[PDB]
Amino acid sequence: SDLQKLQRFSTCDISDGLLNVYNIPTGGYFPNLTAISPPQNSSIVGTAYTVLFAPIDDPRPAVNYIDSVPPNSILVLALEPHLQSQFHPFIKITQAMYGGLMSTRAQYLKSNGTVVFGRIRDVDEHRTLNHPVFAYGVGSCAPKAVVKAVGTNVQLKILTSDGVTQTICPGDYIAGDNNGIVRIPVQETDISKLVTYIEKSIEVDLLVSEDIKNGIPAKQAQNDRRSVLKK
Amino acid sequence: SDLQKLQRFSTCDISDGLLNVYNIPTGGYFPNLTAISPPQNSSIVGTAYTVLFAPIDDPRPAVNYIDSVPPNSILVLALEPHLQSQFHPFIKITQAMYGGLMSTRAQYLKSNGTVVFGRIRDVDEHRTLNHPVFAYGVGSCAPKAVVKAVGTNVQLKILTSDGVTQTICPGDYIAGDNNGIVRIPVQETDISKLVTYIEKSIEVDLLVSEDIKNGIPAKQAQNDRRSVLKKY
Amino acid sequence: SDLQKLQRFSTCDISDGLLNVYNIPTGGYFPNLTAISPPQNSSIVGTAYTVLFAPIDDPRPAVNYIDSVPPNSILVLALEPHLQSQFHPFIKITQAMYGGLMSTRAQYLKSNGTVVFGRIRDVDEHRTLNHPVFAYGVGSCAPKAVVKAVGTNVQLKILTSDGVTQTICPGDYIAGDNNGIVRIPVQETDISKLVTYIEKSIEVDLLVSEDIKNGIPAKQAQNDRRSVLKKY
Repeated sequence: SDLQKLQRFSTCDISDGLLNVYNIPTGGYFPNLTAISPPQNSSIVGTAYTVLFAPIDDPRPAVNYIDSVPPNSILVLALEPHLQSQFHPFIKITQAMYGGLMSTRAQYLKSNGTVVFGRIRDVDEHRTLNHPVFAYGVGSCAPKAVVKAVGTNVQLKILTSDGVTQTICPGDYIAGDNNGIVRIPVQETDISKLVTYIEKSIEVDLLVSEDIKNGIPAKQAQNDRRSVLKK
Repeated sequence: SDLQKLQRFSTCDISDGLLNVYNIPTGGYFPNLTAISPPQNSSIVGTAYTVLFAPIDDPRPAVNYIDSVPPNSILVLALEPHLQSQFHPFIKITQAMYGGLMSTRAQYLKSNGTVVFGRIRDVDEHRTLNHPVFAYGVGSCAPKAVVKAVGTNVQLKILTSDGVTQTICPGDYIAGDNNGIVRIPVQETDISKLVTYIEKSIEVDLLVSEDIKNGIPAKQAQNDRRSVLKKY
Repeated sequence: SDLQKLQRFSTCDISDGLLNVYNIPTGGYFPNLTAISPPQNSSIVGTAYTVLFAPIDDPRPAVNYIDSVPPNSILVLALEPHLQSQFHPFIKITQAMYGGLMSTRAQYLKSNGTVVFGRIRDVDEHRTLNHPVFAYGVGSCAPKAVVKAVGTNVQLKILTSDGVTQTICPGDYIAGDNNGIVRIPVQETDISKLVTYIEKSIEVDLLVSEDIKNGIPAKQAQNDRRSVLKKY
């Protein structure tokens, strides 16, 4: 399946596909997330189940997002953009928006992992569960007094640290590894074409590496990769 | 003692008490500190022994804070607010304010750990000593060209990344773990009431965890188990 | 050799020399770099082989920097200052500027490690190679759309988080460890004088550590043991 193929790729491989096939200059990268609870295996990949948090004074009612987390999803939480910043810590609240009971439930429902564009708490609990969680940072405090979830399966706008606000839609493919988080925009991407290119790119990259290990200069090795991938 | 009871709580549990018993919206959290030298147990707790630093040209004389660190303290160092920032690295100097010899002495004096709202140096020495140290970051250089300690057991004002300045008073309880640092204001707190609440809240959440692992939805479990907390 | 002598020192020991011998208030520290691919040994040292990156629209041609990395170098990459920031993430691009293939070639050439004033990609590849790399952060994306290398062995200017811009020249000595990165500016300092001082200072600080473990107050011990350093 789509997911299965993507699970074999690093986030770097996926960005090479997005950059070179779709001319996306950032390669679909969402920067400055840390794997607080790392995946056991190489990467996590899944379809985005998005959740939007707003100030508690917002007129929209609080929603229960966690109890409907889909199997094989990546659960993706974000704040209203006014509470985001272009500089670390990247959000303007000190409270966490997601803790260990949330990971417990998401794991029960067979989610592949969580990306929080904000803070998590109960660091050791996520790790003990072995539930993968990426976040900007950590907190000790529940969100009660400041924010609440107001939307699920909505578009998420993320103010990134290059000044550009990038978006994540429901059903987008999310991949995370030690290089961070990438998103494949499913509306706009022919997954077969992308996967085919990425597979070839991995083959060619491996040969650049082996060229170098065998004493061939990088310039020559990179030139030959370019020549191959051109076609 | 209450310190012994607090030692068994995570910082999240303590924040649950401060938020719910005292309506402290941030739950006493001081954000963005890293456990550069981590606790040997889960958490550290102690009474705040505060130390304020200022520019070297300030007329307040330099003080020797390290040699009077009390037993069972948490040693807490901060700069004046004008040297702090709401954005990482959270302070405007690159020099460290605290090194390996400092931990050696603080530990000798039986301090429970250090929190530096600034940079520390000699990372490997703190770690070899197993002396817990939380800080904003690290440096390589001593502070003497730029800042000095000018006060002990004074109020510390910490400009935090939500824009709000929070305070730490001498004798406040400070707790630290992998979630960061929380402070309990002791002048404004009935510690017994707070400890009792936190106990009950911990109990509730263990029960919720069990429920969720048994296939009960989180909302249902939380609403069922947490009802009892209102009367504490 | 100089590098062999420096290899025995922590970055803190080196900053002690730069601060005390040369009155360099920051001790040559370049702040906020993380050891994303940590050294196997305690520290890395080498002579700086510098690489400057600029926007792709810059009139200078892209260059091949990696195939000429010298043995025993530290490869140092930086952006033009206008692409830098005083706050994290310290650069204004999300793309990586250095990946796994570059460490592969640098390692082949016997470079001692890399410092990137920017983001690196292929985290696991550097680690698998056991090639030391310090950087501001990570990325997943190649730099093709945004920046290119435009010079080698040119001056680098680093806007640091205290607001001061500090420079790195080819042939400067670079040291890195868990405290971060320090640079010895060889055209402003005498290496033999610095090495001699540092060696003495390390001995002094050992004695202070042992004094503190004997119950001697730290500042007293410092003043006593460090008196010998005054003549230098």
